[PDB]
Amino acid sequence: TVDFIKKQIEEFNIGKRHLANMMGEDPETFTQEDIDRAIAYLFPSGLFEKRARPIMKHPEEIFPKQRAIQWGEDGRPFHFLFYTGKQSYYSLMHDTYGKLLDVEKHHNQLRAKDLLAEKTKILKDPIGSR
Amino acid sequence: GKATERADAFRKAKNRAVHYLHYIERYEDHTIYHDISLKFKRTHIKMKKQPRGYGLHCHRAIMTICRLIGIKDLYAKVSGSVNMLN
Amino acid sequence: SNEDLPVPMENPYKEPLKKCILCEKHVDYKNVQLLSQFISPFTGCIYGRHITGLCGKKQKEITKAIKRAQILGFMPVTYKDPAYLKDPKVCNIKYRE
Amino acid sequence: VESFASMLRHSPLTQMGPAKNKLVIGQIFHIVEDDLYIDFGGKFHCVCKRPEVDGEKYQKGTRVRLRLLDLELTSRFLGATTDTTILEADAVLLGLQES
Amino acid sequence: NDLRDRILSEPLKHADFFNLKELFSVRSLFDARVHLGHKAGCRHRFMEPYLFGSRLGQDIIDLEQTAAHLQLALNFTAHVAYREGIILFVSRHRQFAHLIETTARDCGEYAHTRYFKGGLLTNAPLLLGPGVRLPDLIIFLHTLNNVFEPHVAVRDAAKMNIPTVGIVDTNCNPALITYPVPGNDDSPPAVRLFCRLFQVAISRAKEKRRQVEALYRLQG
Amino acid sequence: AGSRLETVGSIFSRTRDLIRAGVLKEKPLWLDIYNAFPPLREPVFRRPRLRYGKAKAAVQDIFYHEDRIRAKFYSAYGSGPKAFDLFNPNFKSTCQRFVEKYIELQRLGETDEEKLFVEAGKALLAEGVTLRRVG
RNA sequence: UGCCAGCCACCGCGGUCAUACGAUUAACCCAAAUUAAUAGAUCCACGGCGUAAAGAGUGUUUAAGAAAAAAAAUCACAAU
Ligand SMILES: [Mg+2]
Ligand SMILES: [Mg+2]
Ligand SMILES: [Mg+2]
Ligand SMILES: [Mg+2]
Ligand SMILES: [Mg+2]
Ligand SMILES: [Mg+2]
Ligand SMILES: [Mg+2]
Ligand SMILES: [Mg+2]
Ligand SMILES: [Mg+2]
Ligand SMILES: [Mg+2]
Ligand SMILES: [Zn+2]
Repeated sequence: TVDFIKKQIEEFNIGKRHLANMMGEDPETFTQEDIDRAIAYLFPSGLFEKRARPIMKHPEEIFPKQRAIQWGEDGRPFHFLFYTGKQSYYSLMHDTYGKLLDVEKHHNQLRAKDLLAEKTKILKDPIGSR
Repeated sequence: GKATERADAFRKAKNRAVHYLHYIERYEDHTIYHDISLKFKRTHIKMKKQPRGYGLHCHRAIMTICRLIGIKDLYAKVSGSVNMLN
Repeated sequence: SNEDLPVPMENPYKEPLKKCILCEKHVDYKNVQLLSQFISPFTGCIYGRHITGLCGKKQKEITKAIKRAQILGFMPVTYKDPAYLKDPKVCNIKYRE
Repeated sequence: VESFASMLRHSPLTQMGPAKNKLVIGQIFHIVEDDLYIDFGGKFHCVCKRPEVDGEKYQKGTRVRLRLLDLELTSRFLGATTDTTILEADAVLLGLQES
Repeated sequence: NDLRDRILSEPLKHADFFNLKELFSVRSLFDARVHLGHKAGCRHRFMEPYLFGSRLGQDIIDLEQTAAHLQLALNFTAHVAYREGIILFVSRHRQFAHLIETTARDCGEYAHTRYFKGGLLTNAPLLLGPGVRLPDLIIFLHTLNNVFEPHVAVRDAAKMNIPTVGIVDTNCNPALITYPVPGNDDSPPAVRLFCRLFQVAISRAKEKRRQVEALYRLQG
Repeated sequence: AGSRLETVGSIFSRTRDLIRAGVLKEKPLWLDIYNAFPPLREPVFRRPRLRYGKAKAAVQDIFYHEDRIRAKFYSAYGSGPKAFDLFNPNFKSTCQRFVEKYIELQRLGETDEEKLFVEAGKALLAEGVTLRRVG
């Protein structure tokens, strides 16, 4: 569906140019804020659900995000955790555990050398971190 | 293959039978190498090697199975249970 | 041709078998002091194997000796003799907690 | 070419024999808040508790002395075809490489 | 096309094509506690021929047969990598999962050390993607899972006709493993030794494949 | 497609017979490797039946003549003062020194067990190790 | 017609709802023969006996049968 999105990009661009021409504003200065107002004025659909109103955005915004091509033309998958079901989540967990082990080794070396230069940054109450 | 509809059950059985295939050693592509006396769960099968001129004098289902396999000459007898799956 | 192969010999590390407290001893029906150590001071029940810790022969022999002594007139049945009450504790049962 | 039986006969584990009440030297490879994973080196790694004396001196890689009790904790139960391995070993802490 | 079959046929005509004998020895396996297995009560019935004896309850694996199986296992693993095969290191053990993931990343092969989903290898066209390529080799570092039961992947590889090279302990079942190697999977030195051997075998196979391709380019 | 049958036989057989019959028109890359270097045991399914009756496993225990001296050493002195080091491949223990003394004493033409034991115990003092007898 | 008339070797069918009742058409198999009934040939176990029929409440012994390679007899505790 890559070519479909590629064609939708060109159609969105030409439609934005035509919308700017028919609205009378500069297409170079034409933005999504102007697009929303132009759509609302040209197609005044009165509905309580905002997602039911007509919308014209970029294809990457309208169409949902797509999973990348997991394997090459030879059939070999790219990521080494492809056969684990959730390659992204498992890679994130593996990276987190590797960083935890690296931090543990570095802290062990610092304690052996009697060096304590780190501080406690976990408490983020005044910032409001979740 | 088991399904609510007969056509769906047929399609599922056809699609799932290919994944489970046996290879049968057929002597001269017409009979079996030796007589086989087997006792399953409750079905006893006795199959004897037969010459060229004795073609598929077996049960009505064993004959169809052997015809699909490629066996042209065989004699078989089933005693005990007559359950189709067993 | 290898001289370092294991030899099918007996196990040298075989620990001795555990013995009952009366292993290789003589149990009698006249030693009321000995017989009272296996009975409850308050009730007089004969303690079982899980309380005494005796191997298969001595438990039955002690039970038979106690039953014989209780009827021959040497040991009371309802209670343990206060004279033998101060004997060392051999059972593994604790009442007061 | 040395043979497997020849090297096994001279292996330190063969010389140790039974694993009951034997003094061994282990090295700690993992640290928890209160539990120390000590690898005495035989097959598995034992888990001990940090003592009250010189508790801070126990770090990763520290060598300690142990009195090994069992090499591997396995036992049988009702209806169990095989044993229930604990994937650990039983040992106690005495000192930390007194030398 | 005529020169392509020669590249594939070259390694099949030699026994020790990648020179894997120098990678290990009997003493190298002995130093890694490979010969040590579980107790006698945990011994599987099919592990009797793969045992040297019992040393006070603990069974001992015969390193002679261990190395005899390991040579063939490493040669098979190297040939699969040389022939551009997908190798998946499947192992369910919560102690060296990070080490397995790192070894697989260094090898450039694929790994699975997490929970194994039900229809992963069987229902591949629904679990992985529309059309996927099944792994050409499955390598087991721990045959048993956390429930002390045979893994799903060892049965699925046999069901889908995928060769399996597996380190089998005294309580493992080598019946369905194509290339079983009797050893210890609970010793950190043993698992590191096996990870390094399977790393160097794949690295040598890929480097020699690249050299053979470079020579093929100069051939014409 | 293939054969998903497990208990019938081995994967090599189930891949070879399929191509022989002509169902599998593509030869797997690992089939040639299997043919070139077959394993010691064919990967056929075997059901782990339980062993009943008087039948017992063929595995035999590991014991040497050195154990008969090690048990005697451990009965009297127990664990040696020098702790065992499993990391060192060439580690020699206190009981290893005792058995090395015992074999030489046996070679010296001594047959009495007391002579082979007390002489080694006193000779260890020449090397200078401390023996703690357990009473 | 509508649990009525009725049909059947077993299952079973008859609802103003019948490819099973009666009639018509059509179709199938035999054939100077076609059906019904009664006789026959064949058909039960060289199989089982925990839950479907089956280990008889127990021991000894007569008749009878196999002795096919070798071993053994007898010890705490509530037989009578
Ligand atoms: Mg294991
Ligand atoms: Mg009629
Ligand atoms: Mg009608
Ligand atoms: Mg009819
Ligand atoms: Mg009619
Ligand atoms: Mg006539
Ligand atoms: Mg019958
Ligand atoms: Mg009955
Ligand atoms: Mg009876
Ligand atoms: Mg009766
Ligand atoms: Zn006793």
